[PDB]
Amino acid sequence: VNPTVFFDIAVDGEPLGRVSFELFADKVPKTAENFRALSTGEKGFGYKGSCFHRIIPGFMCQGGDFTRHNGTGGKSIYGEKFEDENFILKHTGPGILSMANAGPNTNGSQFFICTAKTEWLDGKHVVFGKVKEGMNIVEAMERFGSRNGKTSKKITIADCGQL
Repeated sequence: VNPTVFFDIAVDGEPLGRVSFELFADKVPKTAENFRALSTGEKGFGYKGSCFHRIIPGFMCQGGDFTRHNGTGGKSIYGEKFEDENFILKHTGPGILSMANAGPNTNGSQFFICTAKTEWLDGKHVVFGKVKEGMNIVEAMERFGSRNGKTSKKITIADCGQL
């Protein structure tokens, strides 16, 4: 009964594969709903066509800036920002989905998928989902990243929605 959403990933326009996510609406319903709605586009804006602007192998993939495509933008379905809902869930290993932010209570649309255990983020970033299928596609995404985060090819969300 937790929702599952998918991203279809492309590399320089060429399909790579699909990664689906379980969203923990039972624990962080407000945060889960923001990501779900941005994935379906039902409010008139969202993730479809946006890029992953920062990929650091052995750490994480960051995306969700659909307004400036570079980490400075994005917005939530609740307004420009919203609060840290809770910190019940921890960054326990690869596949964790967690909100990017710029201080307390500044969640927007940007998120990251962890590709490592990142315990130092506990209590500072809201964990709200996990990769359910296609972790191999995330691992293939990593290979286009670099130490400073710049990607060698353009990694986009070609399609997305709810399963």
